[PDB]
Amino acid sequence: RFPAREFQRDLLDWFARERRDLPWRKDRDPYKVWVSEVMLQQTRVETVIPYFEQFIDRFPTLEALADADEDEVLKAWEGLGYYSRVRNLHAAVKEVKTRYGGKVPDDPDEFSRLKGVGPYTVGAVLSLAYGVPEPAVDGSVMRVLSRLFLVTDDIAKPSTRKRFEQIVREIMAYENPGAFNEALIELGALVCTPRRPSCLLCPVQAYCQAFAEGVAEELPVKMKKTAVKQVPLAVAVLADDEGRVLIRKRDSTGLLANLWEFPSCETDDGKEKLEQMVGEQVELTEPIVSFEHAFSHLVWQLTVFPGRLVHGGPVEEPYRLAPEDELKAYAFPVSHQRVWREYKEWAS
DNA sequence: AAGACGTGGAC
DNA sequence: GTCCAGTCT
Ligand code: SF4
Ligand code: NA
Repeated sequence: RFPAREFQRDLLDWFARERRDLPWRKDRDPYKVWVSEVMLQQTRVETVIPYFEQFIDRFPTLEALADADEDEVLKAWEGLGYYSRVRNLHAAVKEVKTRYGGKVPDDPDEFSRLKGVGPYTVGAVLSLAYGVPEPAVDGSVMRVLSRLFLVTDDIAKPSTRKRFEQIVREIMAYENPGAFNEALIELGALVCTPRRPSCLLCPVQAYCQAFAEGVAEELPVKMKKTAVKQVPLAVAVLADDEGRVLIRKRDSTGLLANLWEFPSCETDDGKEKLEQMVGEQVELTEPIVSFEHAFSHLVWQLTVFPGRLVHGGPVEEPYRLAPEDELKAYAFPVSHQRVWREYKEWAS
């Protein structure tokens, strides 16, 4: 019982007028669409634009990305967040090069088989680049649809998303699915804002149940996030006579996977506990700073300890000896990028 | 299902 | 402080 064409025409017409000239919107190349869509996951547009430009300059084609070293891609993603995204993407393009020859699959099931690609990305990439009419329901669309159709379901349950996707199937403009999908996302970004929605400027105010009932400001429905754990972290900054610095690569599974870091222990006696780990030859000074750094699911409480490094053997993996002049090359998390900043300030 | 998984911007 | 900008497991 939806005036689908009336809603479609107003939304699609409004999108052509208000469409932002974003970098990934210069064309409909799947690789560039695929890169932008992954980057945009849980990340604001304004944050992504520069990463996308540097990334695409370093990796202009799917084959360039697949052919690149794992550490080269991680550096390009340095500071963007959720780094498993890029590791999954780097693997996914490698599969596309070998399995599909470098042509991004146009089949939803085939593309959804690739790593890091879920329901939104299949809809987004395939609807825009190839025209496949698969729904592209992100958090923004779920808010838009929860207001257009007054849905109280918790948008957290995967099932609630499934309903919205089925809604998109029926209201979609199968005529131009790609333009229909990105119109919802652009509407969610520009008009149906998370707070203080501008429903008077909305091209689809008439077709919106929530605005009629006056409760758009009270949607979407979502459970309050669980409180995060607090994790004390002791961090060692170690220098030898020649100014080289001890850094180590984190394991490829779990938190900040394959990122380089200054050696640390989750000391829940920091200086002693740091000094025990290293033995498996150096001594530490008193702390110089303590600062916090937030994750989605926990908070690090860091404390930086300067120290001197005496070489009694080869610096074996995962550790590596890095001159100060070479640290700029490795990819560090923002947390340990701040460890270094505070360390050099203290040196001054 | 719900926790793991980064970082930054706007309230 | 809160909320927001998906996929794997
Ligand atoms: S009328 Fe208001 S609630 Fe409805 S889609 Fe537009 S901005 Fe969102
Ligand atoms: Na997948």
